Amino acid sequence: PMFIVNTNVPRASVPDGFLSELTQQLAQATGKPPQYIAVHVVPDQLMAFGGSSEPCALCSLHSIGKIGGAQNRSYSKLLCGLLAERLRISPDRVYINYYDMNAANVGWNNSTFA
Amino acid sequence: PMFIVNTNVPRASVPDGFLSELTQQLAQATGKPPQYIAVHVVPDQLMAFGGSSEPCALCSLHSIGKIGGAQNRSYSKLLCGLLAERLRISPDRVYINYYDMNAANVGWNNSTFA
Amino acid sequence: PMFIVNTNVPRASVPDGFLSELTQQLAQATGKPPQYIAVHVVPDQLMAFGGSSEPCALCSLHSIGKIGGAQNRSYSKLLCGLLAERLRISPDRVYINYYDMNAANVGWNNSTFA
Ligand SMILES: O=C(O)/C(O)=C\c1ccc(O)cc1
Ligand SMILES: O=C(O)C(=O)Cc1ccc(O)cc1
Ligand SMILES: O=C(O)C(=O)Cc1ccc(O)cc1
Repeated sequence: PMFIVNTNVPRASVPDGFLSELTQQLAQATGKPPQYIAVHVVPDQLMAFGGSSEPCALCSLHSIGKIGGAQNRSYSKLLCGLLAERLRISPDRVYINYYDMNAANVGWNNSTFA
Repeated sequence: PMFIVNTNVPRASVPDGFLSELTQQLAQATGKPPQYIAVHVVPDQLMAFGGSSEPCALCSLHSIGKIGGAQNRSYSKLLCGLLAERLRISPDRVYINYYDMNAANVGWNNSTFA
Repeated sequence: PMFIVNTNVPRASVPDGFLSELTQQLAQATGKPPQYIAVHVVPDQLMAFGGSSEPCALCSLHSIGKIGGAQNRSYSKLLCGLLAERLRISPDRVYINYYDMNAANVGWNNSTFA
């Protein structure tokens, strides 16, 4: 899976080890080995949420499987939780888009996962 | 809804008030309350369009509903017009990707919109 | 088509001419005239892949048509090869997400392609 966080929080406010923590927690939450987890954190962004430039985040989680109604509620609780604790972003200023990819539409290592 | 603009126009050429103007215009166009609209503008990017690095933009608009053939034409007229007037990007050097998201695939405030 | 490369390789490691080379190679690979191809390269990113911060890339290719099982395998070989040769990223540290877009969901020049 792939997890992307775009935020207007400054780079200095992102803890060291945040990328490793995300990797570990996503591995547990999705049941995927950590070897397959990619995480991308984009701070210092020009963003507004509801008209306001208070801290906010726009996120995406792409996976082959492990996406659905109930799992996505679980992931939202986990990820809003981590962003609130570590980046000090309110969970009502977070959107997370979930994408269930087909394996033929994910390239890796000169081929696809199909 | 969420609206993301990626452009090679420098940060200095992005006018004051632009993120608020986009929030207001998108609220008018989509009917959604401004409180739920998120905007993200990414200047200074390394981009080319048709082989040339003249000003250009790559955009996306995600919404739960209010996406479809006729609506998307209207959004394109609106957004290309704003980009041309405020950032001086020609409309024929803009692509906008539209995504109709299922409510169960959008996380917000520790849950999803399902 | 649109091709986006996010990577933790530094800006100075991106060779001169790379955006044009991507444009040319995607035109040949997809069969689309180069006037339609847009490319966006984002270096210097905070990223991890498999828990490691070694060079990696997260990419996406969006097209109207020309997306599918066998075509995506060919694209992956071409694009992993380019990233390996030009940015010295190992192909097993690259993910490429492929998106087949409907013409009604792509805006351009004040309308859509529908
Ligand atoms: O657009 C909406 O219905 C909404 O209120 C929020 C929203 C947020 C993110 C997204 O990708 C789609 C919709
Ligand atoms: O999670 C997996 O199974 C993967 O094969 C890895 C993967 C899934 C979805 C992506 O967009 C990127 C990588
Ligand atoms: O690929 C084509 O046919 C285009 O006309 C250009 C295009 C296709 C898909 C996109 O998401 C953006 C641009």
